[PDB]
Amino acid sequence: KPEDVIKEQCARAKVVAELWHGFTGGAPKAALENLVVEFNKAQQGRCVRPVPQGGYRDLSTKIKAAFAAGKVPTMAQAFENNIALYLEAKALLPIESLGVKLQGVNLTFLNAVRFGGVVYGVPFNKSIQVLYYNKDLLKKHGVPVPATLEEFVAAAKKLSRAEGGPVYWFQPDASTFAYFFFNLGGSYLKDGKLVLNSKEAVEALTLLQNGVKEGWAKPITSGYINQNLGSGPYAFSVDASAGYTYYLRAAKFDLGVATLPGRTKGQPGYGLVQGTNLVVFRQASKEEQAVAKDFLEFVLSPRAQAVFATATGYVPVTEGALKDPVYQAYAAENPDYATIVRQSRYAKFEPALAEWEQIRFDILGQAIKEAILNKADPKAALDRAQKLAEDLLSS
Ligand SMILES: Nc1nc2c(ncn2[C@@H]2O[C@H](COP(=O)(O)O[C@H]3[C@@H](O)[C@H](n4ccc(=O)[nH]c4=O)O[C@@H]3CO)[C@H]3CC(O)(O)C[C@H]32)c(=O)[nH]1
Repeated sequence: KPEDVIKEQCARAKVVAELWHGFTGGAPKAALENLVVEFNKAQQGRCVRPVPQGGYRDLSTKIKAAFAAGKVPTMAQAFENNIALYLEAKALLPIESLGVKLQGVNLTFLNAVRFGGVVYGVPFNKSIQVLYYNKDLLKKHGVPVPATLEEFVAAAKKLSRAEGGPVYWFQPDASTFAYFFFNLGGSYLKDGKLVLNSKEAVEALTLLQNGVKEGWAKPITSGYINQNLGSGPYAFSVDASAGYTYYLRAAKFDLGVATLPGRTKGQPGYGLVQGTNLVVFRQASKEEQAVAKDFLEFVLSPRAQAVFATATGYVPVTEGALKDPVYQAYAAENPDYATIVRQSRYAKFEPALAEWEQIRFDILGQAIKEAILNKADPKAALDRAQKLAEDLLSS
């Protein structure tokens, strides 16, 4: 196993830089480990040790405990809102001071790690939402891949009627909500203030709740969508590009990947950007930080980017990745990699507020579950979310 090879590499190493992550397994965990094994081989007495912390929520809980225990790793994965939280504690090294070169990092991704003009993270494993679909089922009913929200609803209705069950599958969560909210003209910040209960928020949540009532949308309440496949007819889902390998292994049908339905055919829908940046903690030693500098330079290299992104369906974060022949060979044999990069052009983020992790799961996510699972009124559910978010922010 690659994590055994790493335990061994670090055992002989003069300096070990720990990297805490939230990859539980599959292609992402494996791709991270393969990258680390290759880096660790180039060094003499200098190594990275990846340490799985569970999922992403677990990782930020454990990073907060590590601050309270006074023992943080050298590097960790972080969302933009976690970077914001760690900056309140002044806990992050500025990346460009470390000596990492950022020319050629995608500005979509670089702007998101820049706080008061200073970059505090290295875009690493950046996902974009895509439309997964059942190529077999759309072909059986002569339904084209939908390019607009209108067409998507119409297709889900037609196919659900035909197959006797709801064919648009979704988790009732903030990530799914974001797709429909952004594409109905929603924004979360109104003159600097967080608003969860805007008319576009009510519209988005009402669209999903109506799709359940109308028999075209299927709430997935236990596991990833890709873990529920094979139970009833499936046409479509909106999911992160990093689910690609999970969908591929699970699907008994011919899986497709398309750009997201938008307001019009003039442009694909916006997708939510997910996945994480790597940060470097101030508490690391000069020697651990030097390992981080070389590790981050390696992760931004065209070949590392090419291998990582083709092994997983993460978006390659540099312009040079798309010029690498290994990326080019993968793309030539599989049109889904270009589809994911094309979608990555039409990209929105959630707010970069320190409290956003709590808000998205415990407040916004709960309001969406209330509406979807318990037929709560959408406006009443989001009005309660607004008050709980304002109270949290005021505390
Ligand atoms: N903590 C925290 N999480 C956040 C925040 N913003 C968004 N997210 C979560 O990012 C996940 C997307 O990140 P991504 O790296 O694109 O994809 C993950 C996995 O989701 C996906 N996966 C894993 C196993 C499996 O069977 N299927 C599969 O698709 O593969 C990758 C590695 O595990 C969403 C999913 C969510 O966990 O339910 C909540 C969302 C935040 O601010 N904080």
